[PDB]
Amino acid sequence: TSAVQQKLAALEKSSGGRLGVAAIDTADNTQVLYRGDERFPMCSTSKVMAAAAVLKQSETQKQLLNQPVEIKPADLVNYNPIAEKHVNGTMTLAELSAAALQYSDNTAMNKLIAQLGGPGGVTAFARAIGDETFRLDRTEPTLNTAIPGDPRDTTTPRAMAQTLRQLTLGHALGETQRAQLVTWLKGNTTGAASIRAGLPTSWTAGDKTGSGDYGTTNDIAVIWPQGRAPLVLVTYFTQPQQNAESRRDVLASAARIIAEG
Ligand SMILES: [K+]
Ligand SMILES: [K+]
Ligand SMILES: [K+]
Repeated sequence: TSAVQQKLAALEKSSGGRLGVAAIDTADNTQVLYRGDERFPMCSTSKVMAAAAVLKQSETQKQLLNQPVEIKPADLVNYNPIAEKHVNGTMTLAELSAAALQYSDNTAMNKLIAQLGGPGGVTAFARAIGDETFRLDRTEPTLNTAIPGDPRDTTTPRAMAQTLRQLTLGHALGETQRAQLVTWLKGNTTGAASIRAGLPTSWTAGDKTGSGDYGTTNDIAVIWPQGRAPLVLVTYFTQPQQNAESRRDVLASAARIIAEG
């Protein structure tokens, strides 16, 4: 066990839950893993794969992001901070991608899934970029059940870290699309208490959070330190009690341990 792994194991022990971490240092492609091959519920971190899949489509469909999409009453689910502002109006796929990514809007996610022809369309994009691990099975809000041992709507930290790297730094997308995704992640509003809270303040980051039942608390990020090659960090966390509170502090502390090690 490495010194970082010992600190992560100690953090996990202190927490009562199950922690998964994958970090990639793009300098020497060094990676640090903790439970890196275990499945975790993705919850809203799956919105990155759905938005990226739509971005991939827009590479050949040049007008796709400006395409208006109707928001109807029946579309509303459990958490719709942006979509509920536009009921009986429209939102563009760009606006829906932004809402999904920067506000974790679940109605917006469902519109991306529908654009892609169902959850199978999101999973197919994962496979098309070499991710054999990601699986999206359900729409919002049922994808957040986060039931212990259920493989539905899960991935591993190792897989999501590699995917996130390919999407935001490594040309799985076109350049206009990659920059748009980087811009979206940087502008996230839901991440201040998660990975970002554990990083040196001179570092810049983009991220996508997730949360669900079993106190599931997740964050995935791409990170730019100054005069150092960028990093990719995934932190997944879930707990034994179905009704457990969120533990964003665990993700912040994991990021601190990675940043230092
Ligand atoms: K978010
Ligand atoms: K959400
Ligand atoms: K909460």
